[PDB]
Amino acid sequence: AFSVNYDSSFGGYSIHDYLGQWASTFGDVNHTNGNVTDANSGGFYGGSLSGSQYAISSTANQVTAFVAGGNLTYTLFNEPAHTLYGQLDSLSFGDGLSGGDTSPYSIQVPDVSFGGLNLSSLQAQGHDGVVHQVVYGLMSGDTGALETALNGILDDYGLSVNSTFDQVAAATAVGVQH
Repeated sequence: AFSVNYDSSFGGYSIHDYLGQWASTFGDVNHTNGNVTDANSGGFYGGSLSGSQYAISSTANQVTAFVAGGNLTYTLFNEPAHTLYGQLDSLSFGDGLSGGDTSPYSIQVPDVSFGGLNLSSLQAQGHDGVVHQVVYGLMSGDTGALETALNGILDDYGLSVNSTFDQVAAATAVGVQH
């Protein structure tokens, strides 16, 4: 049940191509946004360290954000030690998070997102566990780990992170490659 959760308007990017564009704005410290009021940084939702959701906004400009969500667990007292693992299904890139009070973080300007990954890492999947990878990648403005995770569903149909927002969604819809 995977798909690209892009705002139905950008449906013509190669996944890796738009994600790079997201990181473009992410890296730029002076990048503001007139649509961004609150601009919440993140730091989980249903947990102090482990839980459901894990959002991150650009440490540079603290607008260009990323909402992660799955079934997380922070291994402080655990085996890998001070690491991340657990499940992952959906990402969500966009400018400026809001909420983070009584509601979960959500992008004020909701852009491309991800859903249906269904990737869960085992206990000892410390920094090598793709969920840990993708999150800290995202946090740093890297999509080079997410692209490889994305390839997990795409490769089943024969696509990749370089597949278009139309083709990915269509292939995960049913597959329209023939």
